[PDB]
Amino acid sequence: FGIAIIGMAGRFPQADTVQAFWENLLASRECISFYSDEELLAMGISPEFVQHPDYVKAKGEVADIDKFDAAFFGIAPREAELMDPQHRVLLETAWAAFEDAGYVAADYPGDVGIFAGKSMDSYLMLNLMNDKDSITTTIAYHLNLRGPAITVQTSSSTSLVAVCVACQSLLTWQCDMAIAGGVTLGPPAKTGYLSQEGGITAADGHCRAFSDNSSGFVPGTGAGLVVLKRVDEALRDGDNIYAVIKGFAVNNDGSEKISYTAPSVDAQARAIAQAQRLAGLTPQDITYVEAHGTGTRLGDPVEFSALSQAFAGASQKQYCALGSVKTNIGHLDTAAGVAGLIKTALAVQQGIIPATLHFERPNAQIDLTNSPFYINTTCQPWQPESGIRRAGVTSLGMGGTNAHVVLEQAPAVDLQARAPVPAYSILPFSAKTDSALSSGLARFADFLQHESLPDRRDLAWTLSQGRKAFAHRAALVTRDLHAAGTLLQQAATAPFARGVAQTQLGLGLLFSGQGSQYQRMGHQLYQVWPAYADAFDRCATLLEREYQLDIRHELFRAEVSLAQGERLAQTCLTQPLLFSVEYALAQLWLSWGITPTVMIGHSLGEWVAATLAGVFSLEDALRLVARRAELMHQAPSGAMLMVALPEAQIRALITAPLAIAAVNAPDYSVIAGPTSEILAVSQRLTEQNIINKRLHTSHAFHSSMMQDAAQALRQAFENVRLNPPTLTIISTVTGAHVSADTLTTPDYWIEQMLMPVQFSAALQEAQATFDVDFLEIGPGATLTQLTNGHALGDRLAFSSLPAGARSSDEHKHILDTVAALWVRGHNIDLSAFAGEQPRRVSLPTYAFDKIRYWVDS
Amino acid sequence: FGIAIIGMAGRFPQADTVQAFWENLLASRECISFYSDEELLAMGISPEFVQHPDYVKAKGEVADIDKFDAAFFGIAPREAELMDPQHRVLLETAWAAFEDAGYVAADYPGDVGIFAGKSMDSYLMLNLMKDSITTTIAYHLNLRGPAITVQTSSSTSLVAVCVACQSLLTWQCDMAIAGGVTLGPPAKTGYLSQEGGITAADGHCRAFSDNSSGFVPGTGAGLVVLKRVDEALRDGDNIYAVIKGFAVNNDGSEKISYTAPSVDAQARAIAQAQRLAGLTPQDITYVEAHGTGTRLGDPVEFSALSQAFAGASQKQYCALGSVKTNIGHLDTAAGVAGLIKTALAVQQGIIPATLHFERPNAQIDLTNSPFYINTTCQPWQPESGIRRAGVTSLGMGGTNAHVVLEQAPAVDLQARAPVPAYSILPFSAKTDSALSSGLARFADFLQHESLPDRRDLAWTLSQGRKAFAHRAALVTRDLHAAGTLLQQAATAPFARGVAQTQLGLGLLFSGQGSQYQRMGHQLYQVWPAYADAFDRCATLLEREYQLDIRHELFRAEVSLAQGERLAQTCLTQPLLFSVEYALAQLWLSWGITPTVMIGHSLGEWVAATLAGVFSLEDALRLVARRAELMHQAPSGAMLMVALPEAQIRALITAPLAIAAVNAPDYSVIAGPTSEILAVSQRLTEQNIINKRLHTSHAFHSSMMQDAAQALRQAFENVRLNPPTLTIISTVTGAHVSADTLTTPDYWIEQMLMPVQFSAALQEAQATFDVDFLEIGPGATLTQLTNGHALGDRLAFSSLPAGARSSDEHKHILDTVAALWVRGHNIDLSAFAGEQPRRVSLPTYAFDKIRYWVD
Repeated sequence: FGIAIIGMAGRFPQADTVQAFWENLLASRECISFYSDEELLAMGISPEFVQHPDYVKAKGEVADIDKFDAAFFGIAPREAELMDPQHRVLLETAWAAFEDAGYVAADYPGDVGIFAGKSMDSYLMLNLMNDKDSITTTIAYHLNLRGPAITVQTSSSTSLVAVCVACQSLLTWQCDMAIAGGVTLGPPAKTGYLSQEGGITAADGHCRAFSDNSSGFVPGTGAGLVVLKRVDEALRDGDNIYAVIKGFAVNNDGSEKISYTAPSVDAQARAIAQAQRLAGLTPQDITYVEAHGTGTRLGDPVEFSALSQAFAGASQKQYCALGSVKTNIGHLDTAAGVAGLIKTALAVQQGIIPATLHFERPNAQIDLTNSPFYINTTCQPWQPESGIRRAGVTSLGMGGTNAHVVLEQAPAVDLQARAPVPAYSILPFSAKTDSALSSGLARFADFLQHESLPDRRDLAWTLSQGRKAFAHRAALVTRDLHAAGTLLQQAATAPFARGVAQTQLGLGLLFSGQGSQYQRMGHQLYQVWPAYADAFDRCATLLEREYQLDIRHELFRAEVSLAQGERLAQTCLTQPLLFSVEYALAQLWLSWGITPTVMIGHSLGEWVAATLAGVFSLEDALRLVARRAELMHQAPSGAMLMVALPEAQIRALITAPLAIAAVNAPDYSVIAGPTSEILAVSQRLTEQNIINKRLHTSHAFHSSMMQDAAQALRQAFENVRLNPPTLTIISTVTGAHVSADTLTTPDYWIEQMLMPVQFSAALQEAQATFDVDFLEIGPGATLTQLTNGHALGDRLAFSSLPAGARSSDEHKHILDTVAALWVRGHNIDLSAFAGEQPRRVSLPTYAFDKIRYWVDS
Repeated sequence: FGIAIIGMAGRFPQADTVQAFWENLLASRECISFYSDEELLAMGISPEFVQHPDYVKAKGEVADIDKFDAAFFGIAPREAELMDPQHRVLLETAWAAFEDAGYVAADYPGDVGIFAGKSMDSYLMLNLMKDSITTTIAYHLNLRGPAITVQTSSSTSLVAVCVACQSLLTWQCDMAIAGGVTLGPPAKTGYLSQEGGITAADGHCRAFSDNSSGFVPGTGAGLVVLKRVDEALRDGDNIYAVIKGFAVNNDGSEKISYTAPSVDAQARAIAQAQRLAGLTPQDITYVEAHGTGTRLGDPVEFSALSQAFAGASQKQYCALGSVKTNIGHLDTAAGVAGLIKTALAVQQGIIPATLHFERPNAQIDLTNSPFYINTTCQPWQPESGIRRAGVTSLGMGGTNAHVVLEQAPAVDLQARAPVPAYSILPFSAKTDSALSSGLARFADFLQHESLPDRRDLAWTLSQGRKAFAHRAALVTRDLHAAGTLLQQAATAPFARGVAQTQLGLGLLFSGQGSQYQRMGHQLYQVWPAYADAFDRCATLLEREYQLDIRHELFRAEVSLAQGERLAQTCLTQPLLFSVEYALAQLWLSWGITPTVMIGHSLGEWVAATLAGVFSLEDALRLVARRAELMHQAPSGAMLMVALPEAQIRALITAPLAIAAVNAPDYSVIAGPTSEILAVSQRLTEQNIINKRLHTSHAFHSSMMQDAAQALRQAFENVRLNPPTLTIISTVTGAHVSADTLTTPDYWIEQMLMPVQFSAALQEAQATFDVDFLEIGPGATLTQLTNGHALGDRLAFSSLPAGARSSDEHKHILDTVAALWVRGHNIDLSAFAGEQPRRVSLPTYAFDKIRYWVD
């Protein structure tokens, strides 16, 4: 077993992330901010501390301690000014550490604990010129953590002891996931420290751990939290395990030392040997040790003496690296043990040991050459003779508390055996405000313009399953994560889905009809989606069993040619193949988490909207669509005509009592009848000078000449059993709603082949009684263009399938529609779109708003 | 299994110990102190706050928060004055809790953790008008396990117990101590109850009642000492209760606001604790609710209790109580106060009353629920045999701790072999004030009844108390007699005195004419080391002699005939050699290191035999041969003349000779009967004190050459050896060398030359300055020895002076007691009984030194 480190965050000196931290440690950067004398004559400090010989002007400062996004957590901007900036920075650090874990901990299945610590609440100093809250319960309140919210308060091992207490809670099953760390923060964010002679703080301004030039430490400020989980749960959940805490030990010195402010060799050696015994390991197996590494005159050889005593059982020489983050960022007081554990878990995961700064020679009392240790001066790759990068993190408090954590490597997860990544992926990005979404999209732009960048099934699944969906949201469908970075860099000029999400307790489903049918209709969605394949197989199995005409052969495997693209044009396989395609798209969207409030049809989409309402079943609908298709194939040939005029004007200028074929919009109408009475008469529109397009049709649907087509099948309707509707259809051949007897009567479908469709009158009615978006189900963008030409106020229509000639873009168009619908606010289950066996990765976290929440000094 | 609560301590309102708090709960006393205007103004609360009308003069008060025994902990007066009083009170409480556990935490086998909490530092406002608490305690108590300052809000103490149980169950420590503390500068303060506050406007926590108006803010300290239950049964600790299960969680945001509580979270904690406890809600017959008595808190706590207890089909089987009715809201110690009450209730079998409860709350319906609230203190006999309980503590930030708290498993009380007839009761303190008041506390303790087993009180006072400088010890056989003895400690007749180091101890092996019948008979049957040494001596003497040593002492009847029949010379020298060898092998079995070791005419043989010059077997082959030859020498006498030896030289003739120069006022003259009778008749008209020595053979006289002549035929080339231990010989009067003790004619000239015991004592006194311990059946070499120039040094007898022959077990234990009091390294754990167990006794009585910055 062991406790996996599945997520980490923190603000550090000259860093804001545990990746800017790691980029500073791989750069061997000194993150100590050296101030000028002129700077501190702005920040309320006395004019005598400046121009003093005992005063150093250095600290490791975190960046923005006054800034807080209170509106993210619901904190009013008057409770926020009465918060410790440690509370605020650890709120944002805990949200970031859970996002780095790939989780929202408010709705994690199991039980989630916070175990953190805090330095001196020196914000209370000016809050006075009387009390305050507990940090760990502010985190557990504002993030809905329902496990133990225990503040631990040892001195400078607070964060590693917090991690150890968290690991005990995980291993006694007090919680199922835990977040542990600490924070050192304070109003004098720009200050020196008066390094006194014989004092424990460095007069150099530089923490030189284990060096002969060691003057002390330099005080750093910082936050940091690690998200912890047991290793079998973290392995079965596919988490990003940085390192596995295999063993831990806390003890105290306890007056077996000279004074109270003394360190004890035997106590620290007890901690190191106890942690390595619980880790199931030996001192031979540890190849990096993050020491507490304070740089002090007196505690530097005590820690090395304890390390040598604990590692004395291994008779190998200089095999284990020894480091200290305090050379880079400074003594992080309380947060020192989580800065070291964050660095060491990063080093165990990555496999590179960063440099330990300011080292040329050992201490006088510390010999490295006969010891098992060396100190890296430059960044160093970490490949051990063992094969496993076991490590050790030591933190030591001023009152004698000694924590030691052993970090073995994460186990080998076997991902080349995984099934391949799907061809496209929605990348969903959501934020509580628009500024946070712009900055978060910038963060992933910077993240995705790196050469090291995750899987598209590992990403997108962390972006959906591991972030909470907020209102201001955006999405991208991509097949390449580099192009995703290129699109995100373009600064709100790119054509991805974007906009604030409303509730949308409803989506309308415009089941289209005969119009834009094509060659590879639904072939891409057949292979990738099992729901689409199972529904279209449900259609095709019945159709192959009953009728001689072949389905899954015309659409899929037959060649791309006019000889097949006009073999699909004839009515006997235009109707049932389009029914099967619209039915299978419908079952696909219903498997994606779509509730059709209103379903309308267009001369065939009623037949399939009917069987999503289940007024008569799928097999009976396939029979009564195929008989319907065949029985109008031997009807005499007719033509239609797109007369773009209002239907009152068309019926006021009608040549003879034929029937209108379609009433689609008040700039759009279809007239049909006998073929000669359509074309030979359509030359009077040339005298009108109004364009009259054609529908490329060899038959006259919805005209007054296919009465006999329905007269034969009038008997065929009355032997099958019909049902009342379940979902709210509105009928397009009445222009109004659907009652119980509206669909059940078989003569309604008989007159449905004769009467014009009032698609406009079923569209203004639909937007009146349902302020909804209109996802079009069908072969192309037929009904979507007419619906977006309609008078929809702040409402759009979307198409499931591309416009026919782009028949290879099905898997991109339907996923782009899913992206625009999810952005719009619909309840699309975006976890269906990710991959086969997905894993969580470390992505950029929420880009909180820097809002000044400071009182006065 | 679970985590045993093996000891506890605390200062509570109107209590200074856990026992003074349990008496308050069994007496159903409201421990809230109500002030006046003059008292609260004299403390210094500003008159605007007191002439506020909505201001309540009530508080639970610990008494002595300015008083610290710094010098017990090695703390300077300034370093103590700059401590938080919560640090100071919780140090004394931690020392007291380990004492109540029966341990010194510095000297425990495994490693020991502190997990405690603390309120806000209100004394830092006195400091301004760091030093974390667990590491301060871990320093001054030498704790070498995790020192973690657990800090939730009002759940702290119980959460700290939960974290301690985590550390114990995962084997991070072997025994832990956990609890917390609220107290601070405004010892006398009121709290300004407002409109709809969480604080009671009348000054009483009437928890779970109609008349509820909040809590009253108390102050207190408390720590329980925790240990895994298999170890705690193994080590004989007294277990109050076992912690079978525990649970901490938080509300989350699943409530109206941050100050709101939540039924679902507290029910989750209660059911999780009872699930990890391996129990069901039917088994839990007491519940210590959090019970603050506030308007939004009682119905939520009861709704959570009902929801977690909802699986039980019985009605009003479980008692429900809070301690805040008695003591108030202790705000950080709340939770260890309830756990202390509940662990006491679980161990004793008595549920204390909940105060001020007449009618249930309007939102609380007791009658259909599983809970009744006790108005009077009742016993606790569940329908099962075993008393399970539950302790709930709730923080102000959402944290909910619940602890399920089972009865300790029953030991077999009659199965132990019985208590030894006498016990040493060792008391020790760093100060004479602390030892005086700690003797007073055991006087009031032993003036109870149903007292602990005296083996167990002795065992806890020896192993379980640190041996300090100012000491006292009592050898008793009734604990009530011991309490009446300790009540008169000014006129005290027991061992008492400040202990110097006493690296050295002298061993005055006794003479020959100072024995009594049935000597060693107590120690033979009580002690195994005496029986082993005496049995090897006696099996040698019965292996080749007509005598039988075990018959003449332990079997044959007490009579005046045998009272001199063991006192002939033939069966007195080996008899006394065996008694003194067994007595010395008993004393060295008790941690005695002999530094010097000097004979008196026969004890020099056993001085050599303990040194290593002789094997025991070869020495006792020939001690009785020397006895045979002295009894074969015909006749003699000894008269004691109380005159210096140079003045003895005036009136001593050629045949009679000096035998023993024991003191400058004590001289023994040996010779024929009729001649010393004439010399005594010459001493008749001198009016000088003179008696006979009741023996018929004149040793170290002129009749001993024929008796010493056969010993030269003896010694049979025995495997002799130069000495190990420093013998100062009584024939030379000074130290003895490697060859000057081991020549076979040295014992011949020891049989003849006068004993220079007053010179051997004075040389030992000069060169070593040690307390002396007589080994032998009387005090004859004791008043001689401390009638000398002993500079603050005493001699001690290991056996009583003859007529007190039944008092051997009392006398030798009183000598052990006086030796331990003076400072000698007696181990007092060979004197406790067979299978001794730790018990709860009064703890250290820290003297009240007032340290205060303001």
